[PDB]
Amino acid sequence: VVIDPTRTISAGKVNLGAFRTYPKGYKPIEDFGVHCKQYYALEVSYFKSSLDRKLLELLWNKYWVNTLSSSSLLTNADYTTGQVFDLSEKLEQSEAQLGDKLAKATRDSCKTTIEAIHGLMSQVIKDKLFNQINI
Amino acid sequence: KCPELLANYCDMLLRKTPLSKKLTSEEIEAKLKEVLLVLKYVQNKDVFMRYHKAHLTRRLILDISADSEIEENMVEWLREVGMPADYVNKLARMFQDIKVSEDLNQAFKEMHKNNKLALPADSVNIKILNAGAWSRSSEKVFVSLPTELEDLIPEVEEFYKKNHSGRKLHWHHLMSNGIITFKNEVGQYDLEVTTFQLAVLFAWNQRPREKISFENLKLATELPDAELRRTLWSLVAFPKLKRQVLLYEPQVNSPKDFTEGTLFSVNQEFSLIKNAKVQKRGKINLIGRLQLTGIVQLRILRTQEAIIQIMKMRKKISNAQLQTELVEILKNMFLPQKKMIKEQIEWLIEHKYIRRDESDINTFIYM
Repeated sequence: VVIDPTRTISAGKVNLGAFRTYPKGYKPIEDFGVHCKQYYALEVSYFKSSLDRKLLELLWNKYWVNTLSSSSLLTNADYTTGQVFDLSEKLEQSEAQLGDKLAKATRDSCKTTIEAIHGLMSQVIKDKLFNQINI
Repeated sequence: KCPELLANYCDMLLRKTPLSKKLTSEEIEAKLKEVLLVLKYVQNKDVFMRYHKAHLTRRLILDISADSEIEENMVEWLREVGMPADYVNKLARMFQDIKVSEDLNQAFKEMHKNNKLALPADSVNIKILNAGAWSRSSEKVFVSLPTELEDLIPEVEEFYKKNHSGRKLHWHHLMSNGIITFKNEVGQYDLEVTTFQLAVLFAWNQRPREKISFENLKLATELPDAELRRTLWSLVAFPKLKRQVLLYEPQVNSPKDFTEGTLFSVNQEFSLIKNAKVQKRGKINLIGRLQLTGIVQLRILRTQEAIIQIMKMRKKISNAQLQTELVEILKNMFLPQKKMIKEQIEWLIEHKYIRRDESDINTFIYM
């Protein structure tokens, strides 16, 4: 596991990187370095218990102002555009394969659409709560 | 190792530095090449380089070189044998300055030939060399030059200002030489002396031989105290001399030190005779071989991991970028030099911690 403290602090997102390596002999992008063939990368995921989830939600509950004033989908526009671009590449790869990856593309598209509709729902709820009082 | 002694052998071959009159033919130059091979095999080349530079400066500033083509080819031979580039660049600059000085002296002699100065225009020679390569010290010492030379320095300064305005000439009295004429009774013999020796000899010239004390001589010559004593050592302890020109010492002692208030006086009837028989037209050279002009291992360990840190930060970098970042990081510590950084550079590349790019000679790659 390799992390970057300075970039994590400056940017605001963590730099967790989990790596396994290909053993010697098996031979079959400048950011990764010069030994990109010897070592590769892995995906990262997280979990938390039911008690941990309840405690984290109740602790984060003292963030109501930011909760109902964040107005997401206006801050993560670059992330969503990158996600859509990767969706297009994955869709092209799946179409080439058909000539499975289609399930992965469908799951990614579902995730992005769910995030977008969640942002729209929060915006609609805020508009209903604030802008529809006292005429 | 031998080092300096080996350099002495070069002084015996490339030019007639002193007792180097034993020259036979160009084959000796081939022997010099063998000496160069020794310089390749031996270590601690800094002392040898310094001695060679000092010998070259002594030979060129006095015009006593036996041959000129051999001296010019010596730079190329040393470069081929392997030596620091700074020494080669300094030697090339010195040779170019010596070449330009001949034209400058010819122009000065040809232009200023009506004012008549003090001496004839064919007896004064001017040699102006760049101070960034032909010298390292920057200390000025008064010599209280005689009235004869008091009208020649301003003329040279004016000519240099007129021709090459923008540069300041700082005269170096230690490397200057000249010939004076004595009238010591039986034989008038010419004597070759530097500026300080000339001033010391001319101090006791305004009142016949007479006798003067050390304090009076110091107050008259206005020399830099102890250095004046050294000049006296040249005029009282001349090696292989039957009779010194200034044959005095008062309370005997030695010319090294303990002068105290000795009353030195010139010998009017001094027996300064060549071959000890009739000094009718003799000539004596008194300059001789004068040529007047954080521990390391714990400190060198500082910078190598600094270079490796710069490399581990970013894989791709150029030479100039590496130098800039290195000197940016190491300002809090001692100020880096050029030789140390270069030494670390090939120490790193020889350990194969970095890769020299093939397409670009300056681009480096981390491992």
